[PDB]
Amino acid sequence: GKCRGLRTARKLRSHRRDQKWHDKQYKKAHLGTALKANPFGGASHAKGIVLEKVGVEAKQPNSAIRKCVRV
Amino acid sequence: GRVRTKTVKKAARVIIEKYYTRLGNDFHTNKRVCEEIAIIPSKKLRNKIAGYVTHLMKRIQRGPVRGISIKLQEEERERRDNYVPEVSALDQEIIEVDPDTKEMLKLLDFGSLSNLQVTQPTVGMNFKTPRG
Amino acid sequence: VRMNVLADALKSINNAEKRGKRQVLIRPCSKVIVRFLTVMMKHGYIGEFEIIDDHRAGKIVVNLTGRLNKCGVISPRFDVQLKDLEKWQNNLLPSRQFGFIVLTTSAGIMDHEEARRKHTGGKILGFFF
Amino acid sequence: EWMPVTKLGRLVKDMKIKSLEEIYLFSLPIKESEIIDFFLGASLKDEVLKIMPVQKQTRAGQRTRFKAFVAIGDYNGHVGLGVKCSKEVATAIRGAIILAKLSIVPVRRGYWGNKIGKPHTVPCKVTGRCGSVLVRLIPAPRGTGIVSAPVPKKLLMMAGIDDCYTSARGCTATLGNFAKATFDAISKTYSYLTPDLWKETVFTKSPYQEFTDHLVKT
Amino acid sequence: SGALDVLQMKEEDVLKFLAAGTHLGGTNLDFQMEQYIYKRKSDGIYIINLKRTWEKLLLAARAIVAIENPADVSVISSRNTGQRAVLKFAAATGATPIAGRFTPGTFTNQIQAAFREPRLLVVTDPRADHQPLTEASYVNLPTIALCNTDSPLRYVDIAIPCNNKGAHSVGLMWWMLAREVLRMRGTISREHPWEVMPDLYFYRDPEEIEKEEQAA
Amino acid sequence: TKKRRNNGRAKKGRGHVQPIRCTNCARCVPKDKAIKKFVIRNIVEAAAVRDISEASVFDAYVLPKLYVKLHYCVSCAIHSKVVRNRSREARKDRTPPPRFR
Amino acid sequence: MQNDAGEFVDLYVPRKCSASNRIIGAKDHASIQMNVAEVDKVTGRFNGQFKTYAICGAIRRMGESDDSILRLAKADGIVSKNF
Amino acid sequence: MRAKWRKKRMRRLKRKRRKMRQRSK
RNA sequence: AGAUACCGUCGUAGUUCCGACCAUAAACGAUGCCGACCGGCGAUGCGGCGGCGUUAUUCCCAUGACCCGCCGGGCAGCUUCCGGGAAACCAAAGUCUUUGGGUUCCGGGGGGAGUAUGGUUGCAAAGCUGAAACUUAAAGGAAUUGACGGAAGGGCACCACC
RNA sequence: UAAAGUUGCUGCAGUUAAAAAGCUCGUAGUUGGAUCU
Ligand SMILES: [Mg+2]
Ligand SMILES: [Mg+2]
Ligand SMILES: [Mg+2]
Ligand SMILES: [Mg+2]
Ligand SMILES: [Mg+2]
Ligand SMILES: [Mg+2]
Ligand SMILES: [Mg+2]
Ligand SMILES: [Mg+2]
Ligand SMILES: [Mg+2]
Ligand SMILES: [Mg+2]
Ligand SMILES: [Mg+2]
Ligand SMILES: [Mg+2]
Ligand SMILES: [Mg+2]
Ligand SMILES: [Mg+2]
Ligand SMILES: [Mg+2]
Ligand SMILES: [Mg+2]
Ligand SMILES: [Mg+2]
Ligand SMILES: [Mg+2]
Ligand SMILES: [Mg+2]
Ligand SMILES: [Mg+2]
Ligand SMILES: [Mg+2]
Ligand SMILES: [Mg+2]
Ligand SMILES: [Mg+2]
Ligand SMILES: [Mg+2]
Ligand SMILES: [Mg+2]
Ligand SMILES: [Mg+2]
Ligand SMILES: [Mg+2]
Ligand SMILES: [Zn+2]
Repeated sequence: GKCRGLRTARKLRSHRRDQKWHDKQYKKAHLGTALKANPFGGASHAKGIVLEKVGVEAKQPNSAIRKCVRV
Repeated sequence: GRVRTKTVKKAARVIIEKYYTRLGNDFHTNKRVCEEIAIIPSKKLRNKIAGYVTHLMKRIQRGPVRGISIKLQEEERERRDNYVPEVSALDQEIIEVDPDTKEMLKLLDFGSLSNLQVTQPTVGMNFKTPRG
Repeated sequence: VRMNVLADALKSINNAEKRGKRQVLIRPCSKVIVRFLTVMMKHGYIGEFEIIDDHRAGKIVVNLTGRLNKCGVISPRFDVQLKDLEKWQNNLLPSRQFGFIVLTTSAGIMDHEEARRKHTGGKILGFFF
Repeated sequence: EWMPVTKLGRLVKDMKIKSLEEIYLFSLPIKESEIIDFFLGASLKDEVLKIMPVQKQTRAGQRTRFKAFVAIGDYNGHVGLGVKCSKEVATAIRGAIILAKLSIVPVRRGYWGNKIGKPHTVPCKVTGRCGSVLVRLIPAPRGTGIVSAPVPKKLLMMAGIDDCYTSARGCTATLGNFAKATFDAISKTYSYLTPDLWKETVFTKSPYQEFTDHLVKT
Repeated sequence: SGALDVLQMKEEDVLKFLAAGTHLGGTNLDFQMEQYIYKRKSDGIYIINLKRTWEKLLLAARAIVAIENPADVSVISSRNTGQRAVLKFAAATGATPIAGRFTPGTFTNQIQAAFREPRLLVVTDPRADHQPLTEASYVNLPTIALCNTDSPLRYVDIAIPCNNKGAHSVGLMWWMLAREVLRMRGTISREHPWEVMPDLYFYRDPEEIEKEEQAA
Repeated sequence: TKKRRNNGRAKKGRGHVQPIRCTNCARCVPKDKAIKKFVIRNIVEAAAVRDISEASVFDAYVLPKLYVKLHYCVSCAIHSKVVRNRSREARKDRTPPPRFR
Repeated sequence: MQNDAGEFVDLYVPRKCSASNRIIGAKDHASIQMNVAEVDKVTGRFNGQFKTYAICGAIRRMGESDDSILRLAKADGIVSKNF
Repeated sequence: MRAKWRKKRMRRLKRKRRKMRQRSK
């Protein structure tokens, strides 16, 4: 079980600090790889130049052609 | 097969319960009584019911049956069940007891009984089935 | 090894109370245990108890009345100020009409209400209700 | 017309029992639905909580039945819950109503602080379990209201509780278990030994023993 | 018996117990049937304390008498050895007898033909009449049992430590219980022996019936 | 989902048990797990008994018996029908079948 | 139980088990309310007075109702002291 | 694919890489 | 059909011993250790204690072999509405919303992946530590009713056979 | 940020759903039986 001593504050805090890294969202927010890989770089919006128009096929079981743009 | 369906058996049992006095061991008299007392809209069904009533009456005459019980039969069984011997089987001039039983009686200040006779206990203590 | 004697005694008392027993044997004895039992008895939860005195640490036989729902211990013994008592009362007690938190203060071993009356803090030992 | 088939029903019909608390005192099981109608009467209101289709796989195909959850109460200290599964919805609802009013328990109400006026909250913290669902009821100050999910709130209101705090753990998406856990938690209020119930109990004549001569006649 | 001299056990009752063998138990002992035992002799047979048996019988009689309507007491026997004793007890006292098979749902299924609501239950063997015992827990029914050295005591309130194996012992126990109930009611007197002998409650054993039929 | 409490073998309070060889297929199987069968039979069959008793030079000469210890793995025991599958409640019963008449 | 004004505010007062002091609930169908008759010390007939005991179903399931009833009767003097 | 054979395939691929991806290179 | 397999004949490392490496297994009770409390029953192994009676040491104690009990550790078994749990089941997997005896390791939806890279150990095979980009709305546990089985046992039929 | 008792000190889990090191020793750390008015 967990240690319940009166002088175990360092152990508890260190263990929690180390086990927070096994949370997907905490590690994603605090590691920096996701921010580097994000094309917007953390911005809510961005401006671009339309390279072309494309059509993406909808995944099954739906059938359609979604109109998109490469920018 | 000649197994009787539950309709015939139920009707026969009810008829024997209600009219035990009027019935007997004759199939034809039984089938004449059945049409008198019961309403059977078929001749073959009446014959089957009468033929089962005769068999059941013979079985009753042989002895008690697991199913129906007649009021007269119940009253006669009461008389057979009030059988009483002239003397009590519990009355014995000598009753054999073990020394431990005598000690238990003595602890209840009943060690002065004259009917008691102390018997020698068994020398060997072997009362278990041999494991194997 | 055994490191808390009050915890073992309270666990034994609670287990015997759940089973409907009339008497409980708790060993080893301790004056902290005697104070806790006296505090419980003053409120009518257990009843009279007898200390059997062998030449090593003693034993206690406690009579039960069936009025005890839960008696427990808090480990470690946390320092409780007089302004933080209400939080422990909310966390540990079932209602505000009954139940007691047991504290060891500089005046002695008592309940939380008696410590409020005497205006003193201390260390929490356990609770019962 | 009502023709009782049990001794308790005959006693209730012949006006030998004053209140349902007499039956609750002796923990006598209730087997006839007409007793509750006789005592609680018009104060009872019911509400359908869920209609759930269940299916049994057969050789030709699935066979479907419908299960109704019905909660009932008089908003003045009594509450009951019933579950009934049938082929048709209406039959299941009628059966659920009957089964809910059959299993009606009283509710004990207490105070949070100063004991002034009528009781408004639960006497203490009470816990109920059903499946993986755990429900905890905590006393609340007057005027707080019921702080809970929609499903337990209906049962708490029908019981007559005005103020209460609620905690819940487990898969509460199972509506049946969620309702049964809080029903058990509510039922546990009269089973808790508080210090004000420490007085020795004075026994009284049981209705079976008290009215035996009248029962012999009928 | 609250130490009253009138309720004390007499010598003739002790002789009847010794003749019937009610003091002889089994080789196995139940851990909750140990306060009524006296001592285990050789061959593994346990001996029952007859004074405690008398005390339990008197307590059961007091419990039975307290019921106003005699028909509210049900006496049940499943084994053949106890059926005649139960029938005679019901005839002499006014209780309701159930001899033979007990139909499940008798106390719970209210739409059956044999549905009943007894106020007290008396059984001959907890291990053989377990079905009526289990249904007692559903309808708040106190139970009285004739237990042995090895017998479970779940749902049993008043246990009478007798020998429930032999026919003579069972018949004697039922006869004495009926006698005590009648004497407490104020029907027969304690000054003279009861008119009926305890052999009317014994099992017939149709082998004995055949032997007696050909006696003359 | 455990199927048996004893894991289908008789190993208690020890780590390893030496393996033996199946009589039928020569598979390696732990000794405690294997199905054992002790066969005591007659060398000569029923008809051979009467045929031989007349041709013997001795009087009331008792024919010798054959004693064999057979070990089977689970697959061979099931296939040879010396062991069969049972109901979930009947698996617990470990009394040998009533071969004694 | 009662408010500050002293008025009692409860639907009913449940009875407690005589053996274990536990509360017997409204849905406890294994509980027993048994009566034991009192006899006259001179004649031994039914006095008309009785003593009432109540046992909860938890004790009965434990098979401890026999001993509890025996002790209750001994305490009340119904059973002889030299039992 | 059985996990044992998948592990064996991964090990063989790693050995092939190690032979091709020489430390000298 | 095809066998580079299952089957059969041979047969190399190996299988055996000594000295150096390797440290991995469904290395499993898939269940960390220490301590307290909480129901019954019958066996079993070791030690000790008590007690009628059979046997051997030709006599005697005494000591071995049996028999009936008690105590303490140990491997287990049966039963129970002690209580738990999603259940299967568990006298521990209990004494948990009535949540705190001490302490170590360790998990955070499914894949990518125990992979890449760095470090370290090894002669090698490999061992230890150990990601991310990206992708996905489920994957999975226990139990229930059906349908199937080149699974077991019964039953019936001249649209089956004899 | 709460919802998240899905980072659990209050307050989570580790037989089968993710999980207890193959086993033992052992320093630091944590914890430690009664008794003195
Ligand atoms: Mg992902
Ligand atoms: Mg579509
Ligand atoms: Mg959900
Ligand atoms: Mg499987
Ligand atoms: Mg070992
Ligand atoms: Mg191994
Ligand atoms: Mg095997
Ligand atoms: Mg490993
Ligand atoms: Mg293993
Ligand atoms: Mg492992
Ligand atoms: Mg042992
Ligand atoms: Mg050993
Ligand atoms: Mg020994
Ligand atoms: Mg916890
Ligand atoms: Mg993951
Ligand atoms: Mg979709
Ligand atoms: Mg054909
Ligand atoms: Mg042909
Ligand atoms: Mg958040
Ligand atoms: Mg929160
Ligand atoms: Mg998350
Ligand atoms: Mg909390
Ligand atoms: Mg979790
Ligand atoms: Mg796993
Ligand atoms: Mg391990
Ligand atoms: Mg150290
Ligand atoms: Mg200290
Ligand atoms: Zn094989």
